[PDB]
Amino acid sequence: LMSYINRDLENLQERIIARANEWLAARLRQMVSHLVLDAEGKALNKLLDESKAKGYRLNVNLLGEAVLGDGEANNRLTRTMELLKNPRVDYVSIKATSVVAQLNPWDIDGNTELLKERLRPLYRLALQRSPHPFINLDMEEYKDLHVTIRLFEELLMEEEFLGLEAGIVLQAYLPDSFQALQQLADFAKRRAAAGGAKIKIRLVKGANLSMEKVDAELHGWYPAPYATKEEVDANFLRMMDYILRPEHENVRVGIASHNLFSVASAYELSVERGVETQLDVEMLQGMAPAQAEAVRQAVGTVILYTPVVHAEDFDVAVSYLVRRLEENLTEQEARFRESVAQRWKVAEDSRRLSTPETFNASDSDPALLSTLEWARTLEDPQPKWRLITDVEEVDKTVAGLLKSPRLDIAERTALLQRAADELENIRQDLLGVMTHEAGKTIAEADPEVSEAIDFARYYARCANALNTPGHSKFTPHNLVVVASPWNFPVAIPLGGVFASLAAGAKAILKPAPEVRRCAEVALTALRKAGIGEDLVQLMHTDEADAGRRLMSHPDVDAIILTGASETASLFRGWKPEMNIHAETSGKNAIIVTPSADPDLAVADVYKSAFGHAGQKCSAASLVILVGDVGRFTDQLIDATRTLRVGYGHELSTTMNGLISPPGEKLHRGLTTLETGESWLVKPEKLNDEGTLWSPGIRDNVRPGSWFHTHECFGPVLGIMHAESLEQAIEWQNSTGFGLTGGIHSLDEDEVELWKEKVEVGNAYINRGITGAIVQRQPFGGWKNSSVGVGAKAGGPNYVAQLGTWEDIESDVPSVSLPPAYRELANTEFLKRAAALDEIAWRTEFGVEQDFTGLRCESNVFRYRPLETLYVVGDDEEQFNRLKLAALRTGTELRKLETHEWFPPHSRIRAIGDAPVPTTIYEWAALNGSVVIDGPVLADGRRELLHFLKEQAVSTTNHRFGYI
Ligand SMILES: Cc1cc2nc3c(=O)[nH]c(=O)nc-3n(C[C@H](O)[C@H](O)[C@H](O)COP(=O)(O)OP(=O)(O)OC[C@H]3O[C@@H](n4cnc5c(N)ncnc54)[C@H](O)[C@@H]3O)c2cc1C
Repeated sequence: LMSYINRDLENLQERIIARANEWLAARLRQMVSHLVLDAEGKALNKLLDESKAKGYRLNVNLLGEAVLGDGEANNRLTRTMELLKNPRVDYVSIKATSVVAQLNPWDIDGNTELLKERLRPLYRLALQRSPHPFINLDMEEYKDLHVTIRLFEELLMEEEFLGLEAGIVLQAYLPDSFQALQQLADFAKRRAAAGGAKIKIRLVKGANLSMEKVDAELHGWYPAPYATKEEVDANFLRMMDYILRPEHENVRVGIASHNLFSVASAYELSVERGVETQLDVEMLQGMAPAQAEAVRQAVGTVILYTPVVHAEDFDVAVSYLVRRLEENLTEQEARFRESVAQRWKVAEDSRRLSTPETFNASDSDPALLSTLEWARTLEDPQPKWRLITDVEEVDKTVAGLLKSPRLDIAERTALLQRAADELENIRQDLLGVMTHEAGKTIAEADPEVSEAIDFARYYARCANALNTPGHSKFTPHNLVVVASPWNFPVAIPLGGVFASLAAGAKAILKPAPEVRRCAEVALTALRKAGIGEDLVQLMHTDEADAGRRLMSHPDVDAIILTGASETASLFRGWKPEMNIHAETSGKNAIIVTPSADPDLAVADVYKSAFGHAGQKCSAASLVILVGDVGRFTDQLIDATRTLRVGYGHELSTTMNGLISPPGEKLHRGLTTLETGESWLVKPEKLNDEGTLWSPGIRDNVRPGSWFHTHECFGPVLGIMHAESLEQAIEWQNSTGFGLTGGIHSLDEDEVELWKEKVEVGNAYINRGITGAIVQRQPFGGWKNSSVGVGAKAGGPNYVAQLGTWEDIESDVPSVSLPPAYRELANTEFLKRAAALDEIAWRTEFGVEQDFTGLRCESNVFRYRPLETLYVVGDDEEQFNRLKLAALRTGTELRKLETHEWFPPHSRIRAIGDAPVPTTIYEWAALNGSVVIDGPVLADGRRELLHFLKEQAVSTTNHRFGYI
């Protein structure tokens, strides 16, 4: 039972509506352009004099270049400090994210200390004048909420500042801002009791709804603001109601609204309750002058928002302002009546306290304080593990796994779903081991735990899709070996294990030696889930006889490998006929054309280059700029110098250390330049061991130079300067790799050309090229980035590789065929393959498929034609079956003999009854090609995969939220 509830608003309702009607009684870029003023020009001082004379005070707010680095952050602060030295200026307002760039959401304690350390000179400037001018802390995003309130309350209780009247914004569209108001109102009572001065809250409804909904939909969270504007109008009245009392004399209030009903309410409440000296009204300078003057005569104090800017930042600042001003009379009086009634009934908990039902597992939310609380208490688990060195133990363990009988699809599905539940329960144990043993930050390790959970649920669904009624039958492998790397030490090992189980096989997990405790901690979830030693076996083999015995073992049906392409050739050399599916790094670029948003491009380039210190198969190693990209390079430099280098287990780290000191390749990338190149930012070695390296940026990296064609797997980004988009696309395509790639451009024709011409498995448009989410962006590369037939992990065809398919007897439905195909189909078998190709093409291969259907991001799964297929053997009928497939995809068939050469990463189809000659297998193992040696299937749903390259195209759909 809450003593703040009352009926004053109900009683004043009609004098309020009369008041609003009374005040209302007495293209766009042109307007905002004439309202932004030079922070140093005379125009501003004239407007301060003229408005002071008319009885107004001005809220001076400094706009400018996006605050991506400490350089520009110092600019906003020092330049705001200069305005507070101007005696005509009464009121400045600034945001935490303008004072600290790249505000790390996981380090609230450190962010607070940094903000206080940086803002004290500014508040001192307000103490050196009497009367003291006013500093307001603005709020835009939900992540600003607790750090800013904490900044406000700690700073204003320091002895130095105890008597300074200062202010802070609450956004009423956040339900939990009602709780923030109550805590701030108590804080003001605690402060007054200590002899301190009042605080002031500026009440706003909220200007960031668009990006707040995007932030939610991307992560699988509820939006932080209310779902409807009625709730916002209601909470605006509730917060006003609560705070405009004599009980809270120490909290002055700025009502910031052009809604005359909202303002008339605060006016009438202040008069009825005798708290007129706590009510200022804050409005937009120049927007509604006739209204604001009516308001002034009633309320007294009216404070006009006045945007100012540094000269160069003018056109930049006008665009920021255009979005804010765009996105934000009897049916007006009725919507107000309703908000008066809902005032006390609207929610007050934070929408982020729980999560909507989504398919993808949702990440940890550092906007919740309960999240930041367990992030402080993470542990350093040290599970025991054993090294396998005896080949006879590999043999004993392998045969023991084969003896367990196959589980049926229901049992596998139940185990996988349980495995995903249990992984979630140890998310914090996984974070503990990943941030110590693997050296990852929380921001990098936490989505990886989500990926590991998603693999279990996704591949569970896929396993059911194997028995879908159709024209072929799947038979799983008995045993798959998963050889995993260290950079993603939970999701990649588990993803291969889950895929094997879903297919019907037993799995051996052999984890990379740097991250053996990661595998052990993850294994405890599988065990809790019911996945015992008869199903999955963890084998820490060496890389000598026992490891080789495991990878070459006659009873291992496939290896899933993530690592160096030299490792894939090594393994296959030991058994060239082996099934191997390998993801093997990439040399990935982001193209930035003059039509790009330079700031969004910089944020995506630097985050893609430097997450996990660049230790990603998908990392952005190259940025290729077309022509002149303006502020891009300066901002990229500022953002890169601002990354905090340190160990992953330190909350303040925003770029972690390396897994071990650089090898030859990476040390070269860090220390030495090639001809004509220069360091825009030169990497520095920051500790004796050589694991902590600051990031670097090479300029003038030329096509075919060493850094263009060698993945260093470290914190090094190279800039190439291209004369045209067409040339930049040539350069992006000639790295030897084809894993990830992105373009930044707001020009639709450039994007369409890029979507068609770029040769990468994972394409991204106007966003980062890392962070692939299961089913949203199925992950896998072309060219040297992949070994095998190559279905994408986290895509619908991956499980189906872990076995073999055969044609079955079935009745084909009636579907029409174009006559060119029927000319080729001169057999029972060939007619059956012609028809099934048509159906598969209609069902799957000819469709661009967005499985997740997000509003803010288009995520497309499509098939691209394989250009050339090599054919080994002689069999006219089967060769005609391949001509049918090639006529439909456009692929070129090339007949291939023994000892005839073929390029690296080729696909070679085996036809006929003869074995494939061994030399072809041996050569394929050296240059990473794949000999497809199963029977030729009539069912194109299976056979056509040999003629297609899977591809994910992910495109941002919104322009700062608008879609
Ligand atoms: C002087 C001044 C200072 C300001 N300072 C800030 C600041 O520091 N931080 C900040 O975030 N904004 C700030 N604002 C903007 C404020 O938050 C509003 O966006 C704006 O003033 C318009 O709202 P309203 O009360 O005029 O009119 P209205 O038409 O009454 O209110 C519009 C508001 O309703 C809300 N809304 C509309 N549709 C929906 C929906 N479908 N679901 C949920 N909510 C919805 C939005 O918050 C929207 O802004 C400031 C505004 C002024 C005038």
